[PDB]
Amino acid sequence: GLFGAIAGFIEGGWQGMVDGWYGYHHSNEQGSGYAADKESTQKAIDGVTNKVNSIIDKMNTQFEAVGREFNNLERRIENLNKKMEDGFLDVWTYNAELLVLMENERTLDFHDSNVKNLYDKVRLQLRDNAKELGNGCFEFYHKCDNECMESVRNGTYDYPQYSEEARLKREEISSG
Amino acid sequence: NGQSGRMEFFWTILKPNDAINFESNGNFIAPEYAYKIVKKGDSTIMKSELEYGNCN
Ligand SMILES: *[C@@H]1O[C@H](CO)[C@@H](O[C@@H]2O[C@H](CO)[C@@H](O)[C@H](O)[C@H]2NC(C)=O)[C@H](O)[C@H]1NC(C)=O
Ligand SMILES: *[C@@H]1O[C@H](CO)[C@@H](O)[C@H](O)[C@H]1NC(C)=O
Repeated sequence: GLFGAIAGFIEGGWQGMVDGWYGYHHSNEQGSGYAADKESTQKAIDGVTNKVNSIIDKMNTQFEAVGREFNNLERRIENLNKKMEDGFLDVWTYNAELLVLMENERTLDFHDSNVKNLYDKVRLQLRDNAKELGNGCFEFYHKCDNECMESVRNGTYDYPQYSEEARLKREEISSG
Repeated sequence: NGQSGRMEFFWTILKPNDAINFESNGNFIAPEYAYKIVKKGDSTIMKSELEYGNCN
């Protein structure tokens, strides 16, 4: 997409995550599993719901056609009435199709933005304490248990707490 | 319909406490039955070939 997260550096989606639109997959000594950010999913759901509501009943009064009849010697006004009603119907049909097409583009890019924003949210929290693998995954330089995983997921990762342990591992890897 | 003659019909709306007066000495198609507008509201004349379907 525009932000290059969905079908981008994250090559594919996950069928194992059913409880949310976006989330994480952790794999540590205690096991592996899926989860959700619980924030981006809520913000997206409300944002998508608001968009759908803002399209449904925003037309206020889309032109309601009314049947009118004209005799044999009123062809001009009859053709005028036919053109008028057909004109409004085409205008609103164009508005309906175009709005759906344009907002569909924004909605998918909106989902793309949220994934990249979530990816940046985790990248900026870890900083150098992990290694960016380039496919949407981060490899920790320190031990991260389940509670450590939850800290990353809910935005409360303590960088200095594991900074010294990560520095020892970064030194070892760079030294060979 | 087998007739070369013509019948040209006219109508009017008679408001309350208003009187309609007729005077003719020939070719008069006199009225017998009139219609009271006993309910006004939204309606339409729908041009369709279908008929009743006993539904709501
Ligand atoms: C994010 O999740 C963590 C982990 O659940 C929350 O904090 C810790 O929770 C564990 C047990 O659930 C406690 O033993 C710790 O004392 C909690 N505090 C800390 C500082 O680790 C944390 O509170 C969550 N995020 C927010 C904003 O509250
Ligand atoms: C309605 O019509 C007459 C005049 O056309 C009016 O003077 C009279 O008050 C009304 N008739 C009756 C019967 O009330």
